[PDB]
Amino acid sequence: GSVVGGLGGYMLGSAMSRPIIHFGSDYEDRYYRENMHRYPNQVYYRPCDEYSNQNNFVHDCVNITIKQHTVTTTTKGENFTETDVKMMERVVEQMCITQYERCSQAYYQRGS
Repeated sequence: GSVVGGLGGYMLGSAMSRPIIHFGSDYEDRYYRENMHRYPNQVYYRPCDEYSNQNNFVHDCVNITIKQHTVTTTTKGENFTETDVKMMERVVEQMCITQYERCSQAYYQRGS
């Protein structure tokens, strides 16, 4: 059959629930609270064997998972805004940091 080449590489994490980001703006509160009802549940990353910083990791990670849902909604005709992208970046980043932490757990558990 066979179409598409892949994005590049990466893995898909196990899920976690939304990190429940407050922005200290009630506009941004009653936006996020309702928008999170469609947000990412997982994220895309490497094993612990492919550690190359946290900052650049998390930001390229953000791109992938955002681009992914973006591409997966553009077909339907969806149109996000600046605030929408910036709002998900906050979450997808939070979730990415958290999964790099949950990677480091394995490095704690390999060691008796």
